[PDB]
Amino acid sequence: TATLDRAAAIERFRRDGFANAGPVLAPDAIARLKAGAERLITRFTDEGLRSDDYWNFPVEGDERPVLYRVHNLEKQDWAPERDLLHREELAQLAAAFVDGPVVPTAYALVLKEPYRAAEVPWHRDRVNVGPRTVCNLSICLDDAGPHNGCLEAVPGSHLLPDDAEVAKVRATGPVVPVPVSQGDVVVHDVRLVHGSGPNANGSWRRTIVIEYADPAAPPAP
Ligand code: NI
Repeated sequence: TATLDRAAAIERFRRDGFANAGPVLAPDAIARLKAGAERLITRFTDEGLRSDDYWNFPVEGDERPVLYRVHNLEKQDWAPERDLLHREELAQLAAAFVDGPVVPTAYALVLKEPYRAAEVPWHRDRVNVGPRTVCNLSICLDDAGPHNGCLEAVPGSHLLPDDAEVAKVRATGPVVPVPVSQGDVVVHDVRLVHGSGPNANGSWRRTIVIEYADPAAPPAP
């Protein structure tokens, strides 16, 4: 029953604030991104690198800390795979969804370690811009679903006023997960109320999040 429907996906972005747009880059490109990502991750996990851009929380006792983000991803040492961040299809996808020219404003690798991943608390990425003005492209380097720690969102919430309290919005709902296959690109409005659950299961969830913005938009506060 599956389909590929870019126009409907843009419509769902406009209406619900998020959409899975399916594959954007050739599978081989996704594969290299994944490899680059893992090389970034193993430095933390296996070789013991600790830096400001490697966001982690500590666990009680024996455990090594849990890595959940690599910040400033475009600055990190992982050329030549890093160059793939700047494939033209990505910004063109974002420009289409948001219906105007865009410039990337932030690059991150977000991560669910196997077994130990925490949730990401509900939030809105930005509210100092109008709806359909700044979006995040989530390039999924893994299969992700509900009990894996995939993205969850409240449909329509990107349209709520700036002063909307995220907790009343989450408690209201509805809350809908966003299942993805490796290669999928999810695009969501920065105003969207969204989070992700914990990863208690044994798989990674690795995602490259790039923020694209109307160049006339004020910067992140
Ligand atoms: Ni977010």
